Amino acid sequence: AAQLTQSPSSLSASVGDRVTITCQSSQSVYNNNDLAWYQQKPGKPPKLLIYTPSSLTSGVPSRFSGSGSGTDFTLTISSLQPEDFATYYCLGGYDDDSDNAFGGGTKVEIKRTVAAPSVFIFPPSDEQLKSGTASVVCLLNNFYPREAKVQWKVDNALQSGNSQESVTEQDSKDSTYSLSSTLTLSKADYEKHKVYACEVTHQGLSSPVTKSFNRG
Amino acid sequence: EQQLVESGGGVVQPGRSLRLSCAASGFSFSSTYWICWVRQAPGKGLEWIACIYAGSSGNTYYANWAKGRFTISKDSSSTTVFLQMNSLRAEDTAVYFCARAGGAGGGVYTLTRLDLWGQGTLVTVSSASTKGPSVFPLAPTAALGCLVKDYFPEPVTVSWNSGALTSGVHTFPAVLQSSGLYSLSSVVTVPSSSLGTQTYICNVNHKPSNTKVDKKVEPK
Amino acid sequence: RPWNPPTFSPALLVVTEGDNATFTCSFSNTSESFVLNWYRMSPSNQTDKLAAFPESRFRVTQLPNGRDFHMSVVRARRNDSGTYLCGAISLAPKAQIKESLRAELR
Repeated sequence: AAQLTQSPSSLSASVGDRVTITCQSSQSVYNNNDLAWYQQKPGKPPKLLIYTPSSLTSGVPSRFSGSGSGTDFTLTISSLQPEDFATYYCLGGYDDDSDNAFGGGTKVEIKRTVAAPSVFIFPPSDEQLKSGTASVVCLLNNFYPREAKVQWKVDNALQSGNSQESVTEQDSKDSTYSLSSTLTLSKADYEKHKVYACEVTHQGLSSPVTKSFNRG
Repeated sequence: EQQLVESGGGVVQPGRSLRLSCAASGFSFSSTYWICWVRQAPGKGLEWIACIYAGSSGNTYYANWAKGRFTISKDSSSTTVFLQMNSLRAEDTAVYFCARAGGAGGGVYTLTRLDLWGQGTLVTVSSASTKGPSVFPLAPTAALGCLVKDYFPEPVTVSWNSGALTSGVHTFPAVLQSSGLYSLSSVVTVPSSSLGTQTYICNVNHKPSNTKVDKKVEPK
Repeated sequence: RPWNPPTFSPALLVVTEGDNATFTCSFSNTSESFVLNWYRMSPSNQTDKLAAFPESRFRVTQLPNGRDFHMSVVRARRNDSGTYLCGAISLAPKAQIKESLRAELR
């Protein structure tokens, strides 16, 4: 009944930095080093970087190094290169292979300057309106860091439970993030009100920004 | 060359079962190899499922959470490993990789040394019907895009101007609505002056329903 | 010796052409569910198997102690001079492979 805890959940670093990801096992791994570190990139199968028990001939770059014994293990990247920004997973084995499990993963992201988002509101389309459903989309474009909050307001009434959102992966060119939040309402409820606004709060804004429209 | 190819994924209904296959090629099921199964739910991390020992004894190794609900086996006439997934539930919606551990010359090998990986296959445990999306315009440096709504299952392709427009394009990860259907949005940032001059079409492709939609976006 | 791996002696076995060459792989089976392999190890660093404890000029014969094994090449040849090793494949209670350090033949 082993659990492997990976710290930190995510870290932002710059090219050339020295990063350290750690993995801690509730019980000691088999022969105190049966632990492996894996790298995964979005859309891609994982790849084995370090096998703690033996040195690898895979062609893993030398800057990657594994360390530790018993329950605490560390992955170290001496000089972070652009090709390293990914998620790293530790895999521990025990006396009973039934206890083998992965860690939670550490997402290593690129550190850049603070960039405020560009907010855009999109009302629902007259095509969708015929179907008795109105989807209102608020777009937050090219912002860093990733932490941002979107607040839907309908005639200054805070919306709750009727919106979903997702974030793109870090852009290769500018290292920013983008967020799309969709407010879903029925045509009957969409026509009960006039002002539709999304209030965006982000580190790069002096005060929150509100992008709105009137249903007319 | 060594290769593992997963197959047999797709839609499965809650409570039903599904068998996955892992076609190995370029190597033989020698005395030094184990074929394993690792899954990854959308956005979540890696989860080890089971392994089977290639070779005579065919020993099986299961993860505790998977014992009793999963069954791993191999084909006797070929070089294939199966994963029977019984009593499937929404939490099981994931991409299923098959990996390989073992070999000769690397000193020590354990089941934590997975050095050969397939591309994985997507399994969607849901009682929803396979449906093509409804592409909706997000009409307008200006921002415009397409709303790809109410499709099942994953995935969906979106391009702009048949691939000619790539810069400033952000296609977002899909969301799972309460209806069991997926919705996503793709957007593009373009110069404001080009709105009258340039035509913008999004090309949405959903193979599971064989639905290709091309929808021009216009200021209203 | 970390992980308690098998051994492979002598480190340098020298034999004339014609007579036999006998390495000895030593593996104490904690598990009692194991399979030995006997490898030849090309300068390409590629590992080719020649025999096994669960069984040709290449023989693997278990000695009385059960921990030691003989690995004999009968009618050895000049093109048999090279580097060798043995590996232990345990299946239960823990799935693992533990391989000895390479020894040379001349």
